[PDB]
Amino acid sequence: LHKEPATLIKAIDGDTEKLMYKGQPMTFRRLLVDTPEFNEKYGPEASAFTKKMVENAKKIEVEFDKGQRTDKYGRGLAYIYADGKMVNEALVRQGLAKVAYVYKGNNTHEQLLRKAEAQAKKEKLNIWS
Ligand SMILES: Cc1cn([C@H]2C[C@H](OP(=O)(O)O)[C@@H](COP(=O)(O)O)O2)c(=O)[nH]c1=O
Ligand SMILES: [Ca+2]
Repeated sequence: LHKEPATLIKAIDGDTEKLMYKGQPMTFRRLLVDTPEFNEKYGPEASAFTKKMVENAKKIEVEFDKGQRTDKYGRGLAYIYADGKMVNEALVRQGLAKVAYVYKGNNTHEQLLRKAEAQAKKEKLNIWS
Protein backbone atom coordinates (compact mmCIF):
# COMPACT_ATOMS: atom_id res chain seq x y z
CA LEU A 1 0.00 0.00 0.00
CA HIS A 2 1.15 3.60 -0.62
CA LYS A 3 0.49 6.90 1.14
CA GLU A 4 -0.69 9.76 -1.07
CA PRO A 5 -1.05 13.46 -0.22
CA ALA A 6 -4.26 15.15 0.64
CA THR A 7 -5.26 18.37 2.42
CA LEU A 8 -7.97 18.78 5.01
CA ILE A 9 -11.00 20.62 3.74
CA LYS A 10 -13.24 19.99 6.76
CA ALA A 11 -13.50 17.58 9.64
CA ILE A 12 -16.92 15.99 9.55
CA ASP A 13 -17.31 13.26 12.19
CA GLY A 14 -15.53 10.28 13.69
CA ASP A 15 -15.81 8.26 10.46
CA THR A 16 -15.35 10.90 7.75
CA GLU A 17 -13.58 14.02 6.61
CA LYS A 18 -13.74 16.21 3.53
CA LEU A 19 -10.28 16.08 1.96
CA MET A 20 -8.73 17.47 -1.23
CA TYR A 21 -7.30 14.52 -3.13
CA LYS A 22 -5.59 14.98 -6.53
CA GLY A 23 -6.98 18.54 -6.39
CA GLN A 24 -10.64 17.44 -6.06
CA PRO A 25 -12.85 17.63 -2.93
CA MET A 26 -14.04 14.23 -1.65
CA THR A 27 -15.60 12.76 1.47
CA PHE A 28 -13.36 10.02 2.82
CA ARG A 29 -14.78 7.22 4.97
CA ARG A 30 -12.22 5.49 7.20
CA LEU A 31 -11.64 1.82 6.36
CA LEU A 32 -12.29 -0.94 8.94
CA VAL A 33 -13.87 1.20 11.65
CA ASP A 34 -17.21 2.31 13.02
CA THR A 35 -17.54 5.28 15.38
CA PRO A 36 -20.83 5.98 17.28
CA GLU A 37 -23.18 8.51 15.67
CA PHE A 38 -23.13 12.02 17.23
CA ASN A 39 -26.35 11.36 19.20
CA GLU A 40 -25.00 8.10 20.60
CA LYS A 41 -22.67 7.62 23.54
CA TYR A 42 -19.04 8.55 22.77
CA GLY A 43 -20.24 9.85 19.35
CA PRO A 44 -19.30 13.49 20.16
CA GLU A 45 -15.99 12.35 21.69
CA ALA A 46 -15.09 10.30 18.56
CA SER A 47 -15.79 13.35 16.35
CA ALA A 48 -13.75 15.61 18.65
CA PHE A 49 -10.84 13.13 18.64
CA THR A 50 -10.64 12.90 14.84
CA LYS A 51 -11.20 16.65 14.45
CA LYS A 52 -8.23 17.51 16.65
CA MET A 53 -6.06 14.86 15.07
CA VAL A 54 -6.63 16.01 11.48
CA GLU A 55 -6.83 19.79 12.16
CA ASN A 56 -3.54 19.76 14.12
CA ALA A 57 -1.69 17.65 11.52
CA LYS A 58 0.87 19.41 9.34
CA LYS A 59 0.54 16.57 6.81
CA ILE A 60 -2.52 14.49 5.88
CA GLU A 61 -2.12 11.33 3.78
CA VAL A 62 -4.59 8.84 2.36
CA GLU A 63 -3.79 5.18 1.78
CA PHE A 64 -6.12 3.11 -0.38
CA ASP A 65 -6.27 -0.64 0.05
CA LYS A 66 -6.24 -3.22 -2.75
CA GLY A 67 -10.02 -3.26 -3.34
CA GLN A 68 -12.80 -0.71 -3.81
CA ARG A 69 -11.53 2.89 -3.49
CA THR A 70 -15.04 4.41 -3.37
CA ASP A 71 -18.23 3.18 -1.67
CA LYS A 72 -21.78 3.23 -3.03
CA TYR A 73 -22.20 6.82 -1.72
CA GLY A 74 -19.11 8.07 -3.65
CA ARG A 75 -17.02 8.31 -0.49
CA GLY A 76 -13.31 7.43 -0.77
CA LEU A 77 -12.37 4.40 1.34
CA ALA A 78 -8.93 4.78 2.87
CA TYR A 79 -6.63 4.69 5.82
CA ILE A 80 -6.09 8.30 6.89
CA TYR A 81 -2.78 9.43 8.40
CA ALA A 82 -2.05 12.58 10.36
CA ASP A 83 1.66 13.32 10.60
CA GLY A 84 2.32 9.61 9.96
CA LYS A 85 -0.16 8.33 12.60
CA MET A 86 -3.19 6.39 11.29
CA VAL A 87 -6.41 7.98 12.53
CA ASN A 88 -8.28 4.70 11.94
CA GLU A 89 -5.96 2.88 14.36
CA ALA A 90 -5.84 5.67 16.91
CA LEU A 91 -9.66 5.74 17.17
CA VAL A 92 -9.83 1.99 17.87
CA ARG A 93 -6.89 2.13 20.35
CA GLN A 94 -8.77 4.79 22.38
CA GLY A 95 -12.04 2.78 22.37
CA LEU A 96 -13.76 5.44 20.28
CA ALA A 97 -14.41 3.05 17.34
CA LYS A 98 -15.01 -0.65 16.81
CA VAL A 99 -13.37 -2.70 14.08
CA ALA A 100 -16.16 -3.06 11.52
CA TYR A 101 -16.97 -3.32 7.80
CA VAL A 102 -14.19 -5.78 7.13
CA TYR A 103 -14.55 -6.82 3.51
CA LYS A 104 -12.12 -9.13 1.66
CA GLY A 105 -9.55 -7.29 -0.45
CA ASN A 106 -9.91 -4.11 1.62
CA ASN A 107 -8.55 -5.49 4.90
CA THR A 108 -4.75 -5.02 4.82
CA HIS A 109 -4.73 -3.38 8.28
CA GLU A 110 -7.36 -5.63 9.90
CA GLN A 111 -5.05 -7.43 12.34
CA LEU A 112 -3.32 -4.19 13.38
CA LEU A 113 -6.72 -2.65 14.21
CA ARG A 114 -7.97 -5.78 16.04
CA LYS A 115 -4.84 -5.71 18.25
CA ALA A 116 -5.59 -2.07 19.03
CA GLU A 117 -9.21 -2.98 19.82
CA ALA A 118 -8.13 -5.81 22.12
CA GLN A 119 -5.93 -3.35 24.04
CA ALA A 120 -8.70 -0.71 24.34
CA LYS A 121 -11.06 -3.46 25.56
CA LYS A 122 -8.51 -4.76 28.08
CA GLU A 123 -8.12 -1.21 29.36
CA LYS A 124 -11.93 -0.76 29.48
CA LEU A 125 -11.53 2.48 27.42
CA ASN A 126 -14.59 4.60 26.47
CA ILE A 127 -16.96 2.30 24.50
CA TRP A 128 -15.47 -0.65 26.40
CA SER A 129 -15.97 0.91 29.86
C1 LIG B 1 -16.57 1.48 5.91
C2 LIG B 1 -17.37 1.05 4.70
C3 LIG B 1 -18.67 1.35 4.56
N1 LIG B 1 -19.41 1.04 3.45
C4 LIG B 1 -20.85 1.25 3.42
C5 LIG B 1 -21.53 0.05 4.05
C6 LIG B 1 -22.71 0.64 4.77
O1 LIG B 1 -23.84 0.61 3.87
P1 LIG B 1 -25.29 1.07 4.44
O2 LIG B 1 -25.33 2.61 4.41
O3 LIG B 1 -26.24 0.51 3.45
O4 LIG B 1 -25.55 0.58 5.85
C7 LIG B 1 -22.26 2.07 5.10
C8 LIG B 1 -21.76 2.32 6.50
O5 LIG B 1 -21.17 3.65 6.53
P2 LIG B 1 -21.43 4.59 7.80
O6 LIG B 1 -20.97 3.76 8.99
O7 LIG B 1 -20.63 5.85 7.50
O8 LIG B 1 -22.86 4.86 7.77
O9 LIG B 1 -21.21 2.39 4.19
C9 LIG B 1 -18.87 0.28 2.43
O10 LIG B 1 -19.53 -0.10 1.49
N2 LIG B 1 -17.52 0.00 2.56
C10 LIG B 1 -16.71 0.32 3.63
O11 LIG B 1 -15.53 -0.06 3.62
CA1 LIG C 1 -20.59 5.49 11.82
